[PDB]
Amino acid sequence: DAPQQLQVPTLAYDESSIVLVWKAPEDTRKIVDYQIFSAGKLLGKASDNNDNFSPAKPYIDHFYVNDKDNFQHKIVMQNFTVIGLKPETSYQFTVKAQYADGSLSVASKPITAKTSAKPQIVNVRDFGAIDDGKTLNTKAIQQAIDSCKPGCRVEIPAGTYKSGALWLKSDMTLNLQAGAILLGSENPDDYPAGYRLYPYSTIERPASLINAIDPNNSKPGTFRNIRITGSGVIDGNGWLRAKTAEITDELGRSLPQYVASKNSKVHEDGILAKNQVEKAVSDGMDLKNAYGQRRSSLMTLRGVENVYLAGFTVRNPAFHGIMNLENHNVVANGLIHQTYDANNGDGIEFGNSQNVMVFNNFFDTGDDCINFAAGTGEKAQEQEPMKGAWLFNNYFRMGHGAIVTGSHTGAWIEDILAENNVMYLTDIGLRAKSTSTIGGGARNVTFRNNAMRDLAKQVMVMTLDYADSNANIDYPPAKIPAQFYDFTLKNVTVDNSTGKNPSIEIKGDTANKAWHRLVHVNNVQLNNVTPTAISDLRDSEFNKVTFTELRGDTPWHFSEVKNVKVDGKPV
Ligand SMILES: O=C(O)[C@H]1O[C@H](O[C@@H]2[C@H](O)[C@@H](O)[C@@H](O)O[C@@H]2C(=O)O)[C@H](O)[C@@H](O)[C@H]1O
Ligand code: NI
Ligand code: NI
Ligand code: NI
Ligand code: NI
Repeated sequence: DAPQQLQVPTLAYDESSIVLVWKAPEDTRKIVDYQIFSAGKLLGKASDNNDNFSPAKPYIDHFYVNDKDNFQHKIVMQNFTVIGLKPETSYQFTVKAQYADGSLSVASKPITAKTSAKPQIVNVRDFGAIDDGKTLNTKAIQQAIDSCKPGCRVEIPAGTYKSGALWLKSDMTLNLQAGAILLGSENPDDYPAGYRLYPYSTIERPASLINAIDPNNSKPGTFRNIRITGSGVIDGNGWLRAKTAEITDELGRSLPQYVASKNSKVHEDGILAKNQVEKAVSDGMDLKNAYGQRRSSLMTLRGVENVYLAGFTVRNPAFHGIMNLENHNVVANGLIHQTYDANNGDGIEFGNSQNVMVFNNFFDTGDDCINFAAGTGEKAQEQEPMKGAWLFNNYFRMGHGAIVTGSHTGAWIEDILAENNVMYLTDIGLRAKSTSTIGGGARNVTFRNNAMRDLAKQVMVMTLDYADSNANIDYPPAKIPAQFYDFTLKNVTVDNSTGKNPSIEIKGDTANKAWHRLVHVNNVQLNNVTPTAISDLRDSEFNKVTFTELRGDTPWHFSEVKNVKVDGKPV
């Protein structure tokens, strides 16, 4: 049976290279690889291609080095990067599944894809940007982006260029080259007023280091075709290093460690974050709000139609990492997030966005690795639901949760597929959080074909915390309350969870009609984890969930359930 949906991810192409992706099926037990052909001639194998181009892949391979007795689910590759092409040329492509026994499947349906024309190179050094400093390069870099024809590529060569908020525009690529560091200014003045998160958000936030923000409007299409690429670094300049400032990782590579702070300690821990909180407070804000709203995130792209992020490293954000607000057709390919343990420094936020994709990423983050947000309370539907996410071939290291949906569940989070990922040391695999006042919820979320080791807290959580009035709400409360339903956990193995809360933990408020429903759990193996705690669940089943070395006497703990089923045999 042929591979489905070979495709080029949005803007995932160049004058000399094209990126291909495709669907792997639910059951990959017999598929050990995929092979890629242009005009019926072999280009190579997905596995070996990923060894060359994916930053996640050496980590994914090493993950299995420990794995005797073959306990861990073996993921398959779903991407292949075709390089060494010529400008403006059409190429045809097919993909075949390769099986354990050496045989291939029938070829996929073909795709034709054309490279782009060689772009107008614009170098920021030609506008007076210089690696020192203290040359603040905001003006040079902005000058370079301003002087940009549609289809340009702005280059930031090797060197450390301090800069304040920059403002991107449609039909461009910003390329950070090997050895380039875009360093955030620590001056709160270089980040002028930026955006409000939601239409009903009352506190204005400053600009991020990199922006695509229309001063008036969030509507998808406000910008179009924005690309940020290259193996260079974006450094937010937010925080001091931790007591132990660098660790050696499991591949023996060096990881930066950023201090873990709070609102009352930012005066000690921050750099950009110190200065922005101090400025906000002298201007009249209390600390709580100054810390929560007034630190610059690393990147905020809003209203963009077609985004492509690739190759770059993220370090040291003053607030959040990468933010996508009201975007369509976003792709994140092979980013390296090194922001542990920057307070609220999540890897990528997806907010009221549609059709998004993250693959080949390395995540080591101060907060959630991938977060999905859809607004909060009654006013939420003024905006699109967060609809359509595909998260594959990533390596999650530390962070508050690999896949997080999201607490902000207002306009609905939906159609989310997380497959063929590896998690090592992450807090949680799948984290679904809301309250009854936020409303909305998450639905049609699939978490499958993932392998996980040494989770710090839990395998899956779905909490729903009913409030209500009990009036403490910053937005209008929700009339129709929040709910999680239609969640699938399938073909997932966890070895070790070193926390103490339940391995699988579902909690609503059934007293107050707040329950989760339609949870389908199939073929999961959990070694050395605590027992489950599942309350307020309906119409759900748990089949072939095997607990070995359980840290407790019995795996299954059920209160307040209706119509579930273990194996399937019932309560
Ligand atoms: O307010 C924001 O900018 C964010 O709110 C929600 O995240 C909260 C934290 O800022 C986040 O880093 C982590 O601690 O979780 C929090 C929560 O969910 O309550 C959204 O989930 C974020 O995407 C963002 O909008
Ligand atoms: Ni090792
Ligand atoms: Ni640093
Ligand atoms: Ni953290
Ligand atoms: Ni948190």
